Amino acid sequence: TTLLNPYFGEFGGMYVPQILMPALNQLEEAFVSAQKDPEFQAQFADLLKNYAGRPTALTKCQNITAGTRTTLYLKREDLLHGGAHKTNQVLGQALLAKRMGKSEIIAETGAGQHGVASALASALLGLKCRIYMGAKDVERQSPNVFRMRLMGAEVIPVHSGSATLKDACNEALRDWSGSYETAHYMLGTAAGPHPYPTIVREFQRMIGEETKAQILDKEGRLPDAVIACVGGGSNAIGMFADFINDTSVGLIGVEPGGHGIETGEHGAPLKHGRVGIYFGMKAPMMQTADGQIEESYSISAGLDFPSVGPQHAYLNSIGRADYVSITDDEALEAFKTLCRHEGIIPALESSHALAHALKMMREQPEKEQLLVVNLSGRGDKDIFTVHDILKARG
Amino acid sequence: TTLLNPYFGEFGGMYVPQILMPALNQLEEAFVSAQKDPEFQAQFADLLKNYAGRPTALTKCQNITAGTRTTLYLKREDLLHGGAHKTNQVLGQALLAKRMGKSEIIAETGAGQHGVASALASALLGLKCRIYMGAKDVERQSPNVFRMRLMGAEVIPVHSGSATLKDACNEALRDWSGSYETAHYMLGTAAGPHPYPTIVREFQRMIGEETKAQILDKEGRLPDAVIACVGGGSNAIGMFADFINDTSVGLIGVEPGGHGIETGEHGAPLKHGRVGIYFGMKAPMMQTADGQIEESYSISAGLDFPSVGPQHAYLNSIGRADYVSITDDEALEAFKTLCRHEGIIPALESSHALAHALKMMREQPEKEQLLVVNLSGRGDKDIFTVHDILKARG
Amino acid sequence: MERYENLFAQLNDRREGAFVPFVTLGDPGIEQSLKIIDTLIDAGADALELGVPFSDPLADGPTIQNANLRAFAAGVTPAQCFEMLALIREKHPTIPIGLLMYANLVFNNGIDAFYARCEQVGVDSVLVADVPVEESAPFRQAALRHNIAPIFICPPNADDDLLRQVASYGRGYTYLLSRSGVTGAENRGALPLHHLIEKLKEYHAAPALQGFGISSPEQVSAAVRAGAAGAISGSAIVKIIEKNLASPKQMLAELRSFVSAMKAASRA
Amino acid sequence: MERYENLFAQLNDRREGAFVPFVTLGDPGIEQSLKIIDTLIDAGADALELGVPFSDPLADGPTIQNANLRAFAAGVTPAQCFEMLALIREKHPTIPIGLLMYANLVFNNGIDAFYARCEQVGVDSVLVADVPVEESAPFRQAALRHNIAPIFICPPNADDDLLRQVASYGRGYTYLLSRSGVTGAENRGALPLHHLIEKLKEYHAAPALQGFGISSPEQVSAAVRAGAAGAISGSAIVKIIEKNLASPKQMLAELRSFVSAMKAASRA
Ligand SMILES: O=C(O)C[C@H](NC(=O)Cc1c[nH]c2ccccc12)C(=O)O
Ligand SMILES: O=C(O)C[C@H](NC(=O)Cc1c[nH]c2ccccc12)C(=O)O
Ligand SMILES: *Cc1c(COP(=O)(O)O)cnc(C)c1O
Ligand SMILES: *Cc1c(COP(=O)(O)O)cnc(C)c1O
Ligand code: NA
Ligand code: NA
Repeated sequence: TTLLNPYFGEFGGMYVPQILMPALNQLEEAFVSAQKDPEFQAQFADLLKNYAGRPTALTKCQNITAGTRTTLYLKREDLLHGGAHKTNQVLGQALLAKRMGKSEIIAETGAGQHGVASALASALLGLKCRIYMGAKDVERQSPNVFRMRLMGAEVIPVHSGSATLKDACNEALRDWSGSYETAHYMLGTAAGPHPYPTIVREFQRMIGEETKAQILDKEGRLPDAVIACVGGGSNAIGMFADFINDTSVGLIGVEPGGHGIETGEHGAPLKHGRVGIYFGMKAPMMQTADGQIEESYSISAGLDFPSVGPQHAYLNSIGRADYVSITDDEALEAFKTLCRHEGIIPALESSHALAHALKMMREQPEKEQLLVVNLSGRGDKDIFTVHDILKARG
Repeated sequence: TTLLNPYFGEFGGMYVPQILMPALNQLEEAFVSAQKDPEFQAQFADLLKNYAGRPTALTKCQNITAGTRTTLYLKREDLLHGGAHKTNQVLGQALLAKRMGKSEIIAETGAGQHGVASALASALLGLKCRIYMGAKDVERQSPNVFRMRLMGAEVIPVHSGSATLKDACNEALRDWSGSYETAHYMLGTAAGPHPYPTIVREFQRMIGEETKAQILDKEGRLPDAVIACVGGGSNAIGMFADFINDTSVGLIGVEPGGHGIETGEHGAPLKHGRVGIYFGMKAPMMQTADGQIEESYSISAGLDFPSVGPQHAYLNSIGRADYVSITDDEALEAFKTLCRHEGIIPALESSHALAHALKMMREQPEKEQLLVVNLSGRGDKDIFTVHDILKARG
Repeated sequence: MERYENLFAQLNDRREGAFVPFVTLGDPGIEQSLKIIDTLIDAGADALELGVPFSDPLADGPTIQNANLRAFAAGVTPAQCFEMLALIREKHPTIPIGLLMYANLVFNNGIDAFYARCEQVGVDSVLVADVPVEESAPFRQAALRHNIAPIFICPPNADDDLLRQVASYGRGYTYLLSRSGVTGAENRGALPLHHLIEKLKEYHAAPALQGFGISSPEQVSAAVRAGAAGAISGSAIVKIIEKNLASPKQMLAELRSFVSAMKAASRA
Repeated sequence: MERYENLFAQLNDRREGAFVPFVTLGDPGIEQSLKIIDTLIDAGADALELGVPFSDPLADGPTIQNANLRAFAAGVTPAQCFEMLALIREKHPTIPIGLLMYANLVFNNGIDAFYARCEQVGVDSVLVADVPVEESAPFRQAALRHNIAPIFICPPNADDDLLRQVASYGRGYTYLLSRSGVTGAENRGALPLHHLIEKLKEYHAAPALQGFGISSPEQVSAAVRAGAAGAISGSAIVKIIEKNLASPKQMLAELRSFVSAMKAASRA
């Protein structure tokens, strides 16, 4: 029994062991209460403005679109404190945890950004934060691991399974199954059991709210389409939410195509996976034919969640949003293009969204279109990866 | 003969070879013209807002000051595009270069940030940018060098002299001596020959203008003191300018004390150097007894300019601003403290300013004081340095 | 069929509790696992709880995490587990056999198809670890259409509404959880369970088997004294496997000794 | 003293131009540098322009950058340069000696003190490379109080006001710059200088010596034909040093040959 619907059509739900249901119901009730509580809202707004740096800029990219009839803006979540959009919702969830009287935070992370975000929010707000991270990811994300530690968080490598993000997701849930009376699980994307897909969208929807006000200010109308990469689905649903009822606005989600869909080495479960039940929800999953969960593959380490938020699978099924994929090489070309032509180094995650907008432009250069790409993060962190690849080439 | 006074008391001037004087006079005239030109001002404001992300937040740090009668705010230049305050003035100088009809940018850099900033502004604004950087600094700033290149700039190592920032400063001037008809020299701090100290202050003064509005909004009065680190002097004069006539506001500049002033291995020429003439200006310099210019030493690579802007030497001489120094270990402790208690990783440059504010607080914990530290940049770039030191300790 | 009902009736006629070991099918390989299972039965197991190896067993502690890893090291798949189950049933016609599953493996290729396969091989119950009662409908319905008892976990603080639902929805036995957290042998349960047990009887729930942290004979006799119908031990059994990988013979002997002692604690 | 005036008078009586080589004092060491300088004089130099090694010679191209580096490698200091200058003057009483300085070295320990030291060792002029006429006042005043000619550079596009100031402020000779950029032997000057030269004479400026890119005898005779009083060659001389570091003897012979040919080009 819940206050809010845990499903988006057939997708979502609360598939957790019975012992965790009270934790979920408590969190849902606290969230509903907080959303009507003007003091909570003012406190969240204050941190987002004076700590995180909201609102973020909406930047027009005329050098990129020159000679075409595309006008492109980038929503600058790369300028948010922490360098990625994840900061919005961890501040919100930290406040929820405090509203419930909890003093401890558990979080999982793959590429490290969610760990950094949850560690910063925890440091600012007086919470004791412990982070689970697959040991293969610890090894390849030494910088982020040290940032988490400088920020006081405990980082716990996970050696089970494939020792990457899904295994850290499992470990966070195991720990919470025993510590929910004192700890809040600060889940890192718009996925997992209700109420997380709903909370994470609502604590990211300022991205699209600001984008709408900003584009009306600058262009006097809504975008023809808003475009965002989809790892687990939070930055994209944050951009899309406020436009869902604006039926003229296309919502395009971009999953990692990796080495190419036909190779099987990709991270696009929404369009190329198979619905399953795992991590507390029913949703499309990367999985073997027998039902074992598998990893997502991308040149971008943060598009690693091997499933996708249930609201995206629902918006896709009713045809309100469209989902496509972009390969490693397309994402790399977009990363290079933005650096050279706009002086902005984008996260390789976000470069997947930009790459799809560039194809929309270049495929049909005389189509008049106003596009916004959610630039979910900055790409300082990707400089070595990009360097070494281009070195393998020249 | 000039339109504006090239001196701040005894300090400043235009000590360049005669062949460069026309370039300086042209730049001064273009700057005076631009400052009265509302279209230039609107164009600069638009880039600072929608490209760079101004205004930046002013963050109160209650966790740090708990239990004392210090209230501390940080001006968040770490949230500016590029991660440091240098972005403000390179956008302004790029517009000046375009106003003068120039298509090329020359810039020097030490730690790399000025190179990155000048490369981004050049990429956005269609200018061909070449950067000089001492070869010792190229070797130790591989990340920044690659960012410059991804942004289209040419990076030219300088092997002469000590192969660090002063030698790159020389090389930029040599090149400009021959190419000023087509290239603008985008100098990286509030120093060098007039009119640069004046232009760079004016293109950074929004930091203090916003800080003043923000602190009046939040506290209803001006700060007791504003505190900023001093490498060459730009972030500090940007913070201090708008408060110079507010006589109750203390202006505290913090130079790098390195291993300690008494060791001689520091970067504090303003208080511990000797006035000399070099890089186009008369100002306090790190120099041998015979007059050879020497390097500044700091744990922070960006506080490397071996002199200091002439306006700072002047504000110090009349006693309107005070200048102090902070050692490597004090800066490191402040870096650790901000990470753990506020979830913000500050540049080690900026950590020198924070460290001095923390001493003001801890030395006299029951003195009532409202302080602003200019957090000139983010410290992602310093994570390895800090790690390796703490590893040398545990 | 009526295997659990028949069992519980028999044990009640002897004033005896059930002792039910758990192992992961195929740990540490298929042939050894079949030998382990026959040894558990010969040593006195009254029923079996059997895990199908799954990639992400988010309700299990390290011991059973590792059982799953060993089984995957041997290439064990769900299809191979179903072949094992068929052979175990062919050898042992009355002992009740319950599977411990994660949802994805049941939903994977159709929930109804999974329960129909269970019925075909002669499985008696299925506990899906990550399906709470709130999500259980299609699972319990398919179970019951195929003569499979759907088993639910009753947490030690379960409220009344939850007790009533667990009573109404489960069949075969009610899994009575000793404590929060995940499977593990080391952490013993600090909760008085007499109340949950009485309330379960009041609501005519399936007989309770206590599980989580059940690692010694005294806990078996205590569960029975508190009114439970028996107890399940898994991590403790799996640790015997883990400790004896290098000597299959000693592994079987130590399993035999442990099961014998646990089952002896359940006798009147 | 009146060394430049005496020189120019003498050369004019012979319808001859001045040929003035530049070297950095102490490159590649003090003893060799003194030998280099005596060789330049014996080979026909009419005056000398001498650089004091400075850490940051921001008006010099690589050739002279490297001369400074070699001199610093030999530990050369300004005090040692002043000892050298004294000895050179003691050997050669009439040849005019000009120093090429950067400002910090002059201002370092007092501008007036620097000019007084120049007068004590018998230096005739000082060109401070990074002091434009706009900043020159304390420099020219101290120079003139100590009987030192302050030398100014006249850029090839100099406007009239600049020409008048260079005429009014300089003494000894006017340094007539061939082109923009920094010192170097390779880049020859593409500017007609006849006009600047005439305007300088009109304003009674000190006689013009053309410098920057002066590397061959034909440029010496061309400067004289354009109306300049002579020419200065530095990078070309310094390259002879750089090329012959391993053979001091061959270094002196090649310097002798080059200076002889350059000076021959200046004769009527
Ligand atoms: O030893 C016990 O007390 C039994 C318990 N295990 C089981 O009952 C089987 C089991 C394996 N995985 C799960 C997940 C949920 C319930 C039961 C199980 C354990 O290992 O703590
Ligand atoms: O060879 C020449 O044309 C002379 C010129 N050099 C000089 O006249 C001496 C010199 C050394 N450094 C400077 C700086 C400014 C003016 C003159 C000099 C050169 O090397 O291009
Ligand atoms: C985490 C991250 C993502 C992917 O996660 P979503 O939940 O799909 O938004 C994308 N971009 C950046 C910069 C990220 O840090
Ligand atoms: C460059 C830099 C400085 C030092 O230069 P100033 O001109 O003294 O401001 C300080 N902080 C940061 C973050 C910098 O990048
Ligand atoms: Na995904
Ligand atoms: Na300095």
